[PDB]
Amino acid sequence: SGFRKMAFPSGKVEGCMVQVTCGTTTLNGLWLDDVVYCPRHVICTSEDMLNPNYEDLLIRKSNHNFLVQAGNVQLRVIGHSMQNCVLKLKVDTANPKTPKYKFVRIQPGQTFSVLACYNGSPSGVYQCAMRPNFTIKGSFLNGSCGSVGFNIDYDCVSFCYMHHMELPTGVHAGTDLEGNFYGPFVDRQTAQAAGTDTTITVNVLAWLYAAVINGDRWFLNRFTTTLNDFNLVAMKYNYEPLTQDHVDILGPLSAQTGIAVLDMCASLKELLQNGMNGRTILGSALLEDEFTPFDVVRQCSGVT
Amino acid sequence: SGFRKMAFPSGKVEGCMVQVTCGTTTLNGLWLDDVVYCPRHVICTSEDMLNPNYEDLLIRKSNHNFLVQAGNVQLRVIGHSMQNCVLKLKVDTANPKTPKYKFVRIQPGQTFSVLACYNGSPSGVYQCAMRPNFTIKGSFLNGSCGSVGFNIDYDCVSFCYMHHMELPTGVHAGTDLEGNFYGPFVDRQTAQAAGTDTTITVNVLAWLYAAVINGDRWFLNRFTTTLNDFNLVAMKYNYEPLTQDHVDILGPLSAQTGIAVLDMCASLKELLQNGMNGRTILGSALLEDEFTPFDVVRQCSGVT
Ligand SMILES: *CC(=O)N1CCN(S(=O)(=O)c2cc(C)ccc2C)CC1
Ligand SMILES: *CC(=O)N1CCN(S(=O)(=O)c2cc(C)ccc2C)CC1
Repeated sequence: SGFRKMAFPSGKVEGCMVQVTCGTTTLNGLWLDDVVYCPRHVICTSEDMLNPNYEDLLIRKSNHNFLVQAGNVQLRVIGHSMQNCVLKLKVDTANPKTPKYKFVRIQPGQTFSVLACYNGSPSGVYQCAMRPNFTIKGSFLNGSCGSVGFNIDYDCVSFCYMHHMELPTGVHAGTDLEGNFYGPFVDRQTAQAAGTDTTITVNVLAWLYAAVINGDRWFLNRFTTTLNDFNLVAMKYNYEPLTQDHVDILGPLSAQTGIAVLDMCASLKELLQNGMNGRTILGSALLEDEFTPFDVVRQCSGVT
Repeated sequence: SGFRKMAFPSGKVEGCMVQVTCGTTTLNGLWLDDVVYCPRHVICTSEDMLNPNYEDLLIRKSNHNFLVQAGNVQLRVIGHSMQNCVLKLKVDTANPKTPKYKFVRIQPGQTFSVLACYNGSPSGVYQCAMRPNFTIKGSFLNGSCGSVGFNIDYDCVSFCYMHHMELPTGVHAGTDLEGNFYGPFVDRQTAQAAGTDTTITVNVLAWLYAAVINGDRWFLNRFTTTLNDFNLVAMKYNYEPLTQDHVDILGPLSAQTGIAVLDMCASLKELLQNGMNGRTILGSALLEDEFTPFDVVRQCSGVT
């Protein structure tokens, strides 16, 4: 029993972290086979970041300008290219610790683990979600860029995030490993505001299932609702509209608990309308929305 | 910017996890040099657990009864001994992935990372604290026992916890790596109730410093207090009495923020007396007490 915000074991990703330096800028790269992936803003001076022309900045950079270091051993760069907002540095050595891996572009509401690194060295691991506004709520200081977000399916690491940006509101923006930003964000120091941080309804419901499974049940009530009635309440409280797809995804948690998805919706409806009244659910005083239905099943069943 | 419940990178510990089976019971062992550490209740039938005599149960066990498996390779057991509530299984092979390590018995209020494992395979990593009642609030299913808690100082893993027990209230009890339980808990299926779960005052104050550092400042007020006045309020709300040692430990966060420890105490006092009034601090609706002052400095400065 017990339910905790859990990250994937970071070992397979730790073995892929290197340091990349172009001139005076140091950040993290991801070393997979004979390619090191890193944010293209490694080629910028802070000056450049107001309105950088990356193609033009890149022309001034040669292979030998990209200093790549795995622990205390230097990698030889034999090629470099820009793909969207990332650089791919071809090195002469395949990373011997390359795990089985995929690159996946995740949907908003999907969760992943971040290995926060500085100078290619891991500092820690935490769980994130891609927010509906395509920000993530991270812990990233100067030097953390190139830190990656990932899921693990048994032995295969699916890399979904590379850290690039902090918005003036202290939320985080970045790319998939093909260098395409999540949402409308750009690697430029400009006016970029996050849109509404909407709550991931399907994740809250999953987490309410996790609570019932782990003995926290005070918020169960005698009510039910409909998708359309619940969605009137979702709208008011800036929650994602709940769809039949979301209902279908909650099926297995429904089955195991014997609580109909729409009855749990009626519990969430009452919690939205009445608050927690100073009570807690799985050690939280607000409605947690960074566990997926998959995350709840995984943790509640002890998958490895 | 941003502040997250962060675990240590788990790689160094992942390389130490094995599976231990005695008869029908499978749990996790920790493989360091040529010794595998595991809970002694691996020798029990569920029947035994009502009132086990471990010395007498152990007499029936030989080296060859302890099946130790690192991934898909079997380790040869050449000796076994009971130290308090753990077994030490001597194997003929030093773990080649043994990191630099120490065993440390932590004090209540100290934090650590747990690598949750099942059948010697890592499922995930989360941050815990040793609670003042010597429980931890974990995520542990059947098969998770032998999962360990640890801190990392640069390259040295300090193992502080091995998971042994769930109390009927769904909180967790276990041992240091010398097999001594934290608190009054025993590896017997009996009436064991946790005492008062008191809030770690010094950790809450640290986390209030983390909030100010990361821009959450609405709870700062025009008041100060004294240790004795604050402690009257701590008593009422089941918070640990704040000591000059705690004040001294908060010194560096005091220095960096320019907020006197006792002024922050007055903010915490008002939050205890008036609640959050539906507001949040670093994404929380309650007062977080599982970050140490050390944890805040570490995360806020990007140590690796
Ligand atoms: C995330 C991360 O490590 N970084 C992104 C933000 N920069 S920066 O904008 O401070 C910067 C400074 C300098 C001197 C050159 C280039 C950049 C982007 C730090 C790195
Ligand atoms: C934490 C963990 O993995 N375990 C502790 C609790 N036991 S048990 O009490 O269910 C048990 C069952 C059997 C059949 C033998 C011995 C024990 C302790 C499961 C393991």
